[PDB]
Amino acid sequence: FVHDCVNITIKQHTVTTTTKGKNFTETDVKMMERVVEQMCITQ
Amino acid sequence: FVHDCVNITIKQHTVTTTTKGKNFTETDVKMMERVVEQMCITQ
Amino acid sequence: FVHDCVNITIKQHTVTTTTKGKNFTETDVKMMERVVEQMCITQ
Amino acid sequence: FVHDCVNITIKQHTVTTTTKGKNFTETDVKMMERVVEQMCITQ
Amino acid sequence: FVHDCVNITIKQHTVTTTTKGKNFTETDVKMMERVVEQMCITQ
Amino acid sequence: FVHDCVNITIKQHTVTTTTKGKNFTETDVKMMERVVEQMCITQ
Repeated sequence: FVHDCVNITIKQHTVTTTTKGKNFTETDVKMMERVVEQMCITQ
Repeated sequence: FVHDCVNITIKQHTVTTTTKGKNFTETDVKMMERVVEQMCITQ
Repeated sequence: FVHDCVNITIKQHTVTTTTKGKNFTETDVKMMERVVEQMCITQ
Repeated sequence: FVHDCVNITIKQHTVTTTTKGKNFTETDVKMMERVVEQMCITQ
Repeated sequence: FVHDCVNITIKQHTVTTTTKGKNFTETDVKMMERVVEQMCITQ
Repeated sequence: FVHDCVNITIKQHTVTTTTKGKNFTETDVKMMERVVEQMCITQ
């Protein structure tokens, strides 16, 4: 009944901004309303 | 009944902006309303 | 009934900004309304 | 050399919003970079 | 050399908002970088 | 060399907000960098 579960995620980044009136600059983003996340289930 | 589950995701990036009145610049983004994510299930 | 659960995430970043009236600059962000997260379940 | 200068501007409005994740709703707006406005000149 | 200068501006408004995550709602707004405004000049 | 200078501006408003995470709601606003405003000049 053996399972296994692995996940790697390296996220390198470098932002820069010089605004003159308006700027938002939202980097990597998510949103999940009724999220139900799981992993390695053996019901 | 053996399973296995692997997933890697490296995400290198470098943004830059010099606005003069309006700018948004949203990098890698997602959204999932009623998300139900799983992995390595053996019901 | 053996399981296993691993996940690594290194997140290097370096932001900089010199505004002249408005700027937001929100780096990596998420939001999950009715989140129910789990890991390595063997019900 | 008589002049005259009149200008009226009534601006009635009524906004409303019920957001669920993003909304801007900028009402009557302007912007003028090197503006040089005058009135009733008799050089 | 007579001049005259008049200007009226009544601005009635009524905003309302019920946000659920993000909202800006900027009402009547302006911006003028190197503005030089005058009135009733007789150089 | 007679001049005259008049300007009236009544500004009635009524805002209201019930936020659930973020909200800005900036009412009538301006900004003028190198502003040089005058009135009724007879150089």
